[PDB]
Amino acid sequence: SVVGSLIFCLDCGDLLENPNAVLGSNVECSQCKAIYPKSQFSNLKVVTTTADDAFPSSLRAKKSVVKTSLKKNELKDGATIKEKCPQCGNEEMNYHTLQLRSADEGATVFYTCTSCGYKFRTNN
Amino acid sequence: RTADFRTLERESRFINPPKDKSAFPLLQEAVQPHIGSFNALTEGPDGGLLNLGVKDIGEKVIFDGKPLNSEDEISNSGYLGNKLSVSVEQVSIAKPMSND
Amino acid sequence: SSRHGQKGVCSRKWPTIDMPFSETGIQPDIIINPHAFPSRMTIGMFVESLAGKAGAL
Amino acid sequence: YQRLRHMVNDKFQVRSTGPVNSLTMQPVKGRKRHGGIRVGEMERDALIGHGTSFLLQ
Amino acid sequence: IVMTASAAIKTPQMTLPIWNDVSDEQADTFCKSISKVLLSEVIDKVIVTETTGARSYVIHMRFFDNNEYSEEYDVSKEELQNVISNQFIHLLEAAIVKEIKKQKRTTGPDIGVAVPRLQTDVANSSSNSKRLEEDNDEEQSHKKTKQAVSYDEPDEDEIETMREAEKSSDEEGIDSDKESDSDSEVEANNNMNKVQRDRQSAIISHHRFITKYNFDDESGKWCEFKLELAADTEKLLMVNIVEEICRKSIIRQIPHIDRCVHPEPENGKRVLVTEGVNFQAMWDQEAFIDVDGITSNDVAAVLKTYGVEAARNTIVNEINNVFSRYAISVSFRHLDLIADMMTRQGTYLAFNRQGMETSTSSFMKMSYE
Amino acid sequence: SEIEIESVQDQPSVAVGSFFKGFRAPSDTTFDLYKKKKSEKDEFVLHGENERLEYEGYTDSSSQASNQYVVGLFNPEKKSIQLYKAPVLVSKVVSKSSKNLRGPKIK
Amino acid sequence: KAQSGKVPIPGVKQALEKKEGLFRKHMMGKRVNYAARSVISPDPNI
Amino acid sequence: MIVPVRCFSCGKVVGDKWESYLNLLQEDELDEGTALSRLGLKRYCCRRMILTHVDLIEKFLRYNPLEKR
Amino acid sequence: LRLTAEGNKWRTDILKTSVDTGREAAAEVTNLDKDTPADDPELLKRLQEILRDNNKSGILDAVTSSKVNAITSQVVSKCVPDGTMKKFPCNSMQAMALSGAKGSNVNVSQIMCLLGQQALEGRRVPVMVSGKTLPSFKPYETDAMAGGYVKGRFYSGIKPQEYYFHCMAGREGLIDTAVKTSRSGYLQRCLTKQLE
Amino acid sequence: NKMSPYELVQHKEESDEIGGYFIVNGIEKLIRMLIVQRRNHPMAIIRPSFANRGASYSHYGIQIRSVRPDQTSQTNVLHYLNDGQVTFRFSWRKNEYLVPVVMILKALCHTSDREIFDGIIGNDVKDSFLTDRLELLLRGFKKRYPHLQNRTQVLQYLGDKFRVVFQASPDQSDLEVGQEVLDRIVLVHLGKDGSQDKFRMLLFMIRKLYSLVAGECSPDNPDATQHQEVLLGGFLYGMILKEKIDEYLQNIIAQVRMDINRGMAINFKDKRYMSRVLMRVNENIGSKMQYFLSTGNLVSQSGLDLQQVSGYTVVAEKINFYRFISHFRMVHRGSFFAQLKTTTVRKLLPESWGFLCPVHTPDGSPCGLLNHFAHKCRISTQQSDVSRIPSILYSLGVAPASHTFAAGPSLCCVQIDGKIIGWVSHEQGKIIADTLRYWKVEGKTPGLPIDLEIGYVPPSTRGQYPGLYLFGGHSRMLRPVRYLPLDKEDIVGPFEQVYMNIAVTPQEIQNNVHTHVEFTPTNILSILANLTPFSDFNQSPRNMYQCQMGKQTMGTPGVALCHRSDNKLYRLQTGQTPIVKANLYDDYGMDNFPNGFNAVVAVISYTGYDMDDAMIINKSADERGFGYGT
Amino acid sequence: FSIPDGFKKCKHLKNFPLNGDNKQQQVWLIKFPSNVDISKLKSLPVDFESSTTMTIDKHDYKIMDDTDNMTLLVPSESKESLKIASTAPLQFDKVFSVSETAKIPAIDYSKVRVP
Repeated sequence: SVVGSLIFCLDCGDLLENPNAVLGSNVECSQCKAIYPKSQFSNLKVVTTTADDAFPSSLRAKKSVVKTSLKKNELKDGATIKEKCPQCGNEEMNYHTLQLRSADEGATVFYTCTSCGYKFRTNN
Repeated sequence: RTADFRTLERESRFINPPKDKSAFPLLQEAVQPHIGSFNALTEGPDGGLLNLGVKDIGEKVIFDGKPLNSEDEISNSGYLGNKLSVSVEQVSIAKPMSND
Repeated sequence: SSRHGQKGVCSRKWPTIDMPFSETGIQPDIIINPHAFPSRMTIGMFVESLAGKAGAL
Repeated sequence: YQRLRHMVNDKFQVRSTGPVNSLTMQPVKGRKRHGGIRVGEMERDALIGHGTSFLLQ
Repeated sequence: IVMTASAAIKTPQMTLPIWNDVSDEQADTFCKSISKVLLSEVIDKVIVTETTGARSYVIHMRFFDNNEYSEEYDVSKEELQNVISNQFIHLLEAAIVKEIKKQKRTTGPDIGVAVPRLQTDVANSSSNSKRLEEDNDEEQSHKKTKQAVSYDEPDEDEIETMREAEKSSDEEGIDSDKESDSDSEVEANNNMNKVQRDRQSAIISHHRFITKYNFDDESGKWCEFKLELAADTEKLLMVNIVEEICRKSIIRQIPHIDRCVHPEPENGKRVLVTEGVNFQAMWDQEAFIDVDGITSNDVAAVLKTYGVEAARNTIVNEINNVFSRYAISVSFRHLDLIADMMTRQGTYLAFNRQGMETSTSSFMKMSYE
Repeated sequence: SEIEIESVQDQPSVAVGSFFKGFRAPSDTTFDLYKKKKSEKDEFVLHGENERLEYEGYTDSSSQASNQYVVGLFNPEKKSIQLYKAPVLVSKVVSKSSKNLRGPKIK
Repeated sequence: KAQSGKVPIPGVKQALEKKEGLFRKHMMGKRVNYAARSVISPDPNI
Repeated sequence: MIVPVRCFSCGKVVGDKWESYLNLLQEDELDEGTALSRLGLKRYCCRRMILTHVDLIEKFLRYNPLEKR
Repeated sequence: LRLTAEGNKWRTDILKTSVDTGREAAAEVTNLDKDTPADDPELLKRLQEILRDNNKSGILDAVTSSKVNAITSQVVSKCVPDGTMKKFPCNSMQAMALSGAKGSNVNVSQIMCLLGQQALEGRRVPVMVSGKTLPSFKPYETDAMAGGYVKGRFYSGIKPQEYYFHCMAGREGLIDTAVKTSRSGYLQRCLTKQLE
Repeated sequence: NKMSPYELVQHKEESDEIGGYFIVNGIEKLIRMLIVQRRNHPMAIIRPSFANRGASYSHYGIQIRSVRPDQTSQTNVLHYLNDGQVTFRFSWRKNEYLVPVVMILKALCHTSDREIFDGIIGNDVKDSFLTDRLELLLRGFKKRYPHLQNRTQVLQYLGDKFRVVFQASPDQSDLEVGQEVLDRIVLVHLGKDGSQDKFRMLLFMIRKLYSLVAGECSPDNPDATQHQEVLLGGFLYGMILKEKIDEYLQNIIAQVRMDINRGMAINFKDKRYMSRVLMRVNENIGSKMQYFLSTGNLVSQSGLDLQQVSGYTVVAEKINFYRFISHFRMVHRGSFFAQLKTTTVRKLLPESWGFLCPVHTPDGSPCGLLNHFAHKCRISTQQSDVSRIPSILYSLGVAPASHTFAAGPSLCCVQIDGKIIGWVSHEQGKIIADTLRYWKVEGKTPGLPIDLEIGYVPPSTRGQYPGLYLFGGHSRMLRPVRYLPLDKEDIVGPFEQVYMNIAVTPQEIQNNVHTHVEFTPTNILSILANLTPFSDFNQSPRNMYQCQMGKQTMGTPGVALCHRSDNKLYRLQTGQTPIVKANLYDDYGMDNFPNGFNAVVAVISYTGYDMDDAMIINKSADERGFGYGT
Repeated sequence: FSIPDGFKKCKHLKNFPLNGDNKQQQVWLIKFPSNVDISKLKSLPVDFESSTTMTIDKHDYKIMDDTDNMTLLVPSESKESLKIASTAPLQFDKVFSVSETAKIPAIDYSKVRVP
């Protein structure tokens, strides 16, 4: 029996020896005493492809149907508040929250300016 | 009403502890992970886990260095000796008592 | 500490008479600073304060 | 309200002459022996950074 | 920067200011000329049909379309011919004869012999068996009653790289890391022209196993060759051999530089950012880059190329990036005094045992470590 | 879509082998058919042998308890089947040439 | 640089080289007389 | 433990009203609301001290090391 | 802490416009259009594709985060000076934020308006292997609330689902509590022996 | 044990004495629970420190933790080399031994080489990735070991190489030692007389390996709380106790052999000779078990399957009652994970819903490492009747795993307790999983216990490996939810919970999605995180901090304080109940342990002495007793 | 052979009339759980689709086909001998599977979600 590049016995289910590493036209089983010096199954192909996640590049990402890259200016944090930036008189300023210290310390708020871009630090 | 402190039910329970069954049964369900785990050593099917565990370690054997002194055959030269096989087949934790 | 993580040390055992008395005549046992609340956002304590006074009445 | 078990009763100490060490003749470690406040590696750098040479001496 | 005096920063960069009369289309095309292109990046599929009789491996490569990778990478299809036929197969047939040499020699361990340990660290098997479960109100109770701001093992790899350097001798067991280095001794197409038949003839004659070769020169869409190996050999995972070699075969790499990119400008400075440092190679691109204004963060590269004063000004500029990122404004008078201390020998010394060695007072040295 | 029944048979006449995919024995072979006497859906044992191969098989002690299989025989004219209560012999095949061991310790 | 049960006897060299030892514990980091420490407390009337 | 002698906040004598309050809830079947107002606890700083008492002494008294059992 | 009845009418209506935001962002990222419905099976194939990648799905967690952070700053911009019951001098809550006494305008907004997007490790709420962000949500639920957008506030309460996500963001700062300690201890000693 | 609150009072205990701890030299100590891998289920881990082990090791791998019926573990990792070679790793004493997989598979039962091929390549015969990795595995064995033609001759070989390491006896043949290697190590939750089922599981675990390297299976996260269970207290205590009474049997052998290093007097049928041997062995095992509880140091030359040696037992504190009742509700990931600084294991996950409390974790260094269980989270203690479940799957559409010969992710491998019993489709798999849930909460069918968890995993593009997994064993995590048909109670574990739809309130039950609803949304919290009043109004770091403040209060340790001798006790004199309280305050009976007092509090800045978390107490409140304690 | 005891061997087997003509014959491998008695069932409603609603004695049954190895054995004449059915192995024509099902009820959505 031939399955792929493998060939098996019809008696003991054993894997037959590679039909080109042997002498001329005699392959047999090792558990059974198989009857194949005919070499009737010679030419065997296995068409193998590489994986579809094997060569990652920025050109493959454009072959995806979903969006794989935010653009130059597609990220604007809308979480804005009127915290005055004093270096140009800017009101709109982004924000973001965490709790860095021990849990007997007030919340840590991470600001981000919009127009001048000058950053600010606010503990409490 | 919305809630109630049980201020005559508390006081009748401080004076008179329950004689039949513990109140507050959710407080004994908090340690049922711990007590039931220890209870499985000596209870349940197969006499607990300890009696079921002493048979996974079954035999520790040795031999002697002395012959059988049989007739001159092939089992007389390649012979070790008589063979003990020590084993443990039942383990029993008693209960705390005291002795003198 | 209250049950909301609002811990604090006793700064002073403050005498009785110079301590703000009420229309009812009650003087508080604990004075807590209102500035400890904006940074901590413990609003479970602002609702406990008027749920324990309604429940005491 | 609640009251926490870690209290400030076991904190302070004061040192004026005290017991000393046997090898180096320096003040001894221990709140039990009531001595030995440590001017360590970083507190030396503060006294250099002020420029005061006689507070370091 | 301050400690360890890194000759090898983990992420070195290079800021390339482009001209005023160069345009943004001209600059993004320029980034494509510098950024490295692995041969993996222009391959869609590799279809290996393995057959036997001699083990006749047929490798068919499916590139992307030529109008696509010539936009995305500015790589002509003649350069794919000039990398496959002259670098890829030299790596491919090297990986094969390496893998047949593994086939005869080493194929089986010794069953019953214990291998060494699995998941323990180099020391102590844990951080602390008892103190690692101290909450921050209980661990600040142990760091208030005593002066305990220190750490015995400060737990750093740069401290470990300061613990591991400066080897024993060249007269050691290995003088130059010597080893053996011995014991070697769809479609159905035909009808090439005379050219592609004769290119193939010297390609077969200069490699070991090629025996057939072709390349889609009309569209630049595929490539094809037929490695026909020995008949004695056994099954071999050829697709995993190809996927390694494609991810390593460089099409176009300017050395020490991986990827260039054109970010959004800060305050009118149209600049590029170069993942890697090679000053010598960017000097030959003066038609796009103001070569008198390029800025790195690898201080040991600015020292080697532009002298010790440009290495000094890079120190004050790169300490300031660490503080101005967190909106912390240290003064420049404090940064000038550190950079003048690190370059007091004309070299790039740091604050460590190796920097401290060139010093007058010995009680400073003995008291440090 | 209904199909009637021809007849009902209980007694063991037909069995079904469970071999590897492609077990093609030499057709000069006879099979032993054993049966343990305990008066329910019982556990059956195969045996069969030629000069080169030999094999015994058996039924599953778990899945033959409450899962049962029937072989049916359908006449497309009569639109009705006859039933034969068949087991499954989950069988392996050993090689008569290769049944050797060694010196059973290092000695 | 000698042989040791698990942790051998300290020599005079190894009484000197860490945060502890001599040269950082008792020469840069001495303990002082005429000092005190305590918990601090807030006060707007000083 | 036992009922506090005085109110903590105002200072009105409270410790004589614990055994009276447990009759007003057992005998008269009143609520906690009318049982406090009948005892004269009219400021909520001293209503919360009879209303809220645990009376743990009856749980401590069961452990007598000076008598058998 | 309380908003007035007009201002409490505003934030119900502004947050009524964010029930249809988690799907407009989910259809933008997958490059679908014309407002495909939430349970469209071709969308559910696409959202599973962006569940298995880490360089994707921060794309969805940056589109949808910005697209709901606008609704966050529209509620703040209309309510906290003008929809409050007590105006500035008498409102001691605002007067402790505007003075710089204690707090900020962010703290006042999460009390009176809404908590907002609870963002984890920069991105958003983590998801299971099954496409569910909690066991209460449908797999691949195109919703702001399923992605961790808390529309509740601390004055009125946060629902049990969004109570849980705010417990996740409460912990991710607290792992950066212990790594703070011995960072700059050895760096400063090594400076202060040379520059000494 | 079987004793009344009245009798606990008379016998000098509290009337609600909880137990669950050992008294060791006066100090009350308890065995901490742990988090270990879920038993009997092959995980699909990827890990970067497998290529740090040797050459050509991939990062791919299948890891199974097999427990024996005496709760003793045995972990078997299944590696993947870059050759195409697949190995089999285990740890026997403290060493670590590797063998090729077809040396096990051809020693478990008599295998034709196609039955190895068919067991892995069930169908999908024409998959080029998969039929090539397997002819480097059958070919690479027949090449390397050419003299192994049947089942006994490899057992001869494998028992020869593993003869010295198992300390085997000179009467045992190599197929008696080589059979013992396959009875003591590989897949031991099937045991002796289970060679065919240990063979079906390894062929399942090879497709799971090969479907992981092909990227058809998402890697299972070993922190994701669906792939991990609870090592209980006393279960550990009877795992170490087996190994001490194994050393006792070795010291008898080591004492007799030191009598035949001499030649004194040896007859093994002499009763008085035995007593001479047994009077010399150190047989005080109860001091070796006390020393475990005394220190925490798990010392064993045998080596248990746990990867630390310390901190297994802790001191049960009594600084109040909230400290004490939270030790028994505490779980821990392990002492090995605080060594790291990658903070992935500390992160709160959605799969801990109702099993681990989101709030009640300590601030600081064990933040995320020392979480507590939720309120209604019951841990399994004994296993359940599962010997009737296979007969009920056969009544359903399951073709058995002895006839079918079909593997891979295209089908639904039905397994109970790590034993593959049969194969169905995926559409049949969801019907089988749902009728079993309806036959479970409807308590009519005798063979289904209610604690059986039904872990159906549907197929998905590159998701988790699909199948149908049913667990009934020890030490699982269980919590009740309300099944929406029948309005009954359903017992749901964390492996099930990922693919279910459990609505929170009834008002949020949407049509045709939810099959379950919570009983109460307060069942996902702890005990102590649930007693915070109005806790959905605070910021979340403030609920987590009361859970640390409340443990450290001085309150009531107990009322039997005149019969104890403790190093320190803190006792608040004048406790009060809270006017503002949860209704679970009364169900646990926290009135017996009054932790705190009510205070008339004024939020006011008046004195100037209170800023930066400072507070002002009233002086006359203090003089009249206010939070007084001893 | 028959090394553990009890293994009575079988002698008096019946004849399975597998013809091999060319009306025609089709060899099936239908399945049952053992709870139903095969004599007591009389018809067998069977379809190539799953549309096989059968119900016997208040039990929902479901006949399922699966077209996409098991070898048929037939006795020789009277002695057991069980030789392999073939024409020159025999693959079957159709395989069926009776499966006991249940009706999980529809959620009474009006009662179960109280506002």
